[PDB]
Amino acid sequence: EVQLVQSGGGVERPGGSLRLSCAASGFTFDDYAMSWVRQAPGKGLEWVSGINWQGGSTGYADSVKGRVTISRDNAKNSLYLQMNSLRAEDTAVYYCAKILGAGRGWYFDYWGKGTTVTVSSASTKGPSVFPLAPTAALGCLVKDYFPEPVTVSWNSGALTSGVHTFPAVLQSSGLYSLSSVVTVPSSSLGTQTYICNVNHKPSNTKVDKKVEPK
Amino acid sequence: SSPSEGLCPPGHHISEDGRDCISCKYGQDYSTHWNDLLFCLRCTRCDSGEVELSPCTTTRNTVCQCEEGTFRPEMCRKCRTGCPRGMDCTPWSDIEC
Amino acid sequence: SELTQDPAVSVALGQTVRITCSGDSLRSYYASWYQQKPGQAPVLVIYGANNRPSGIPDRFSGSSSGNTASLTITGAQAEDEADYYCNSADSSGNHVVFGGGTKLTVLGQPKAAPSVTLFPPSSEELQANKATLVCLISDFYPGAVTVAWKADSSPVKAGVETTTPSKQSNNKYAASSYLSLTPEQWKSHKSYSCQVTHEGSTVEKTVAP
Repeated sequence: EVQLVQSGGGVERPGGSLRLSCAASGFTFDDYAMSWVRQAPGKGLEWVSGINWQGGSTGYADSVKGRVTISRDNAKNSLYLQMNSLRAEDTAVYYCAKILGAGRGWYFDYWGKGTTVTVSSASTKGPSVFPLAPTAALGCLVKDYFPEPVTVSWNSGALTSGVHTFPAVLQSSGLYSLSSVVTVPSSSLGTQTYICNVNHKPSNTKVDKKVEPK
Repeated sequence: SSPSEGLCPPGHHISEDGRDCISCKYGQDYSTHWNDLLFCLRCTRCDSGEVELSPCTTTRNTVCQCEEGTFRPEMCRKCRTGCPRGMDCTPWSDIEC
Repeated sequence: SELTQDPAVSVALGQTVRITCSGDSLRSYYASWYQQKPGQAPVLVIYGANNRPSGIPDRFSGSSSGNTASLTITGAQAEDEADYYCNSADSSGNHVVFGGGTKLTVLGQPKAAPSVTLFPPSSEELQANKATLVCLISDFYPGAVTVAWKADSSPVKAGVETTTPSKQSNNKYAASSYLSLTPEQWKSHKSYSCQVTHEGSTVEKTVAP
């Protein structure tokens, strides 16, 4: 049976170059057409480029035309996509896919595991933690940090009940932000101290923010 | 409008009663010949390997042409690269040897 | 170009569902469907006419009338809660085009209304000349919600960031939404609203300067 090995999960700055490579085994490769098809984080599939069995026909989605290039080496059962001048919107997972026929087409009967490509303007940044003052509900806004991930805890890790950390959202600025919100009794606001522990290891940051009632 | 000799003209199918020539819907269905049929035949839709050489009219069904590097009535085939011993690929013919 | 399919549908286990994909080029190019279980390579389901690769269930069936293709699952089992996209060539013939995808949920747990909590900007942030509203949603099933922001009465698209729903310990979903604004934009309006449309019904929370 068919096998397809992608590779090269790359982090790259905008305007930079990658060369996604796909190798294929377990079927005659030069009998069949190929194509790259992507998908940005949790937002629908998108066709990138197509190639003919021989290498003649080559199709490119308007969103990439002129920027990327497609080519196969039937001698090495390989298919590439050179990327040039990346865009922040090229942030996607990229699947090399076998088109069912010999001609250039839209029936991808096989899909590689897909390589992840990340394009970010931003550089490493520590978070700016703001407290979310107040059964009461308080928390910590872990605003503007790069890259992923970050560890949130409470009272030196001594509290694990009522704790909820939400997955971080990449902003249009390219800097992540998340919230952790804990639920506590109304009586606790007079007898207990509430500090969150935010540790961002990629930037070597440890911030302990006190949450006091406004 | 009116069925000549029990038959409706190309691009039409006769009505249920027998008195009217209803026209085929362009893009949807067609008829090629003088006929007393109850419906027009639906247009052929193109498969992957193919492009729409002539779009489907009312008098004419759709022509799907095999793409660059293949040829044809069920699926586009890959062209024979070389010839056998002692002996050009088009969108409708293999290589001739 | 662009063929539009509903972003979210549902079925009760053992029932039938038809996912339709609509686009003025599906008048002259056969469709084709894929299935994408969360964090797998899409898996081809029904290519054109109505033929299915070896290995995909009988249950599945592709159809076409006019400018609409339609994937149809009979007796949808548990192992069908996945994303199904469609594709054809574009209007011409050179490009390929994918449907916006449909989140097909298979009904396991009974339906749950979302739990909204909205936070106005903290004084510390405003002192740094910043302002961020935080709208936190949880405990909803099925996991597909429309989050909207309002300035008094007017829809606000700019400054908004939102996450894609995810399964909690309770199997229900949760999502977060953020509105970044200048403190001058914060004071210029009477009220700011976070509106969560789930299964039609919308839950609204409001905060004021």
